[PDB]
Amino acid sequence: MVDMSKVKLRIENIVASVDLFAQLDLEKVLDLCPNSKYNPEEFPGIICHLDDPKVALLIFSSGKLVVTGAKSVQDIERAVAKLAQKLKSIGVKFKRAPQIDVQNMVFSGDIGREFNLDVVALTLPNCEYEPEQFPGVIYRVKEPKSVILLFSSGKIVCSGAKSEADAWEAVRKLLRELDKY
Amino acid sequence: MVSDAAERNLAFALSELDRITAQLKLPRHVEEEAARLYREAVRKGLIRGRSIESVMAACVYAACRLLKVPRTLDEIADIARVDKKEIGRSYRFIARNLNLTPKKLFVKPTDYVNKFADELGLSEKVRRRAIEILDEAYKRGLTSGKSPAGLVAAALYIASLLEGEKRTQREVAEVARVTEVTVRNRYKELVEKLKIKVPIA
DNA sequence: AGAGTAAAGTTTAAATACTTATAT
DNA sequence: TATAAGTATTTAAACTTTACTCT
Repeated sequence: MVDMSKVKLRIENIVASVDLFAQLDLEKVLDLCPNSKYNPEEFPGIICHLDDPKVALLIFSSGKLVVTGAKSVQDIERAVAKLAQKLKSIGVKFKRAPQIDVQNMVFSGDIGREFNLDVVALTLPNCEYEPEQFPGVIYRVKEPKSVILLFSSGKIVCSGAKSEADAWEAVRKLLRELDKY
Repeated sequence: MVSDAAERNLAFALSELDRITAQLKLPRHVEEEAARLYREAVRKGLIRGRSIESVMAACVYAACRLLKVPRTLDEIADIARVDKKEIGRSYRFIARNLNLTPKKLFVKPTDYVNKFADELGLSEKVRRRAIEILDEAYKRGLTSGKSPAGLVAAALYIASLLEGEKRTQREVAEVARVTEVTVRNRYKELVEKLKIKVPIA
């Protein structure tokens, strides 16, 4: 019943963990990535920034990676590709084809109307609202497990879902609760 | 070993609570509530991961918010052994977990108006006009998302000008514990959206 | 005094891995 | 030990702080 005709979402960041299935000597790898930063002291992996797909990659000696910054699973598949490429190009052999897992997505969106957060926080379950520390209401959804930040302007940020289909389930739940009275 | 490690850690936490309440001159009922929350956090295993200093400082702030004692987080941070960032994380964390909801923790702007106005030596005429401006800003939808203390500071500032008992943006900022820029940002916004006329500054 | 500003900091989630403090 | 949290990376929302400049 709650008119949701104005609610919309935009993907903003996709995070995936990748298993290349092959040990790696991070010092020998530092070259394969121009724009790179390494300090085992602070962080155990290589911080690499691809230019084509505008993604950041984290490479670990264990052969596993993290790809963040992506706007599509496609951009991630491509990033895992360029890297796998450059790897064989220095003597690396893979026991299997790369295993890619989307671990988290972040969406921004708009509900299309404004809210008085003090009133919303009075009845919205599973929420926090602490304007002395952060401006939005923090709404925690058990399933699909995610978090939605709701601002007075009606804009929202949804994090933790593993797909847009799931994020929309989270938003639909929020919309339904915002409708009780 | 006639006292468990739990007992010794609780004694240390209670000494820290005693040090904070003496320093902030907090009433017995507040200190007692902070101690009760702390023991609940312990019972639920909420200390694992953060410092006892962090958690006790958050329990004192949570106790002030539950009992409507208008202290600012910064007063606590000033004497706590940890930073605002860390006390803020422990505080949101134990509030979430002890079921301290936004409703239970809510403290009306009016209570801060009186507290800050006391420290500023402002009259009941000013308090009244400020409470009046805050009520109007709330009706117009300008309050959500903003630091509540920031709004109180700016409404006191505006009202002190309007009632002839002027205080400086820096003065109100210092007692509300936000920056002058914040007071300034809320001041401008309140003045033009509520069409408020001001003598000078 | 105070107008004003740009950039940085604050929050949410996740996987990687390597450290440090502590519960039991 | 098995637990958590911190270190690093991304990303939007919108708010405050920082660090000044210019009146």
